[PDB]
Amino acid sequence: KVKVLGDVIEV
Amino acid sequence: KVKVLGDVIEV
Amino acid sequence: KVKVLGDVIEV
Amino acid sequence: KVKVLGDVIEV
Amino acid sequence: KVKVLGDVIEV
Amino acid sequence: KVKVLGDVIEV
Repeated sequence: KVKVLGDVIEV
Repeated sequence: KVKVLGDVIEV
Repeated sequence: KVKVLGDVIEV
Repeated sequence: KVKVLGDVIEV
Repeated sequence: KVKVLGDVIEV
Repeated sequence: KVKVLGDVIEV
């Protein structure tokens, strides 16, 4: 299954 | 730790 | 259209 | 409620 | 490369 | 600014 994994970042 | 988990959807 | 929908989680 | 909304991009 | 870019929103 | 950066993965 395709999923999204990521991070909360400051830009 | 804070992370992001989600899905790819069609809208 | 393809979009991403997800959640902020604690791991 | 906090949620994540985003896009699939090419980089 | 495919990546995800998005926002933290209130719903 | 807070943003989300992530990856499309297979699980």
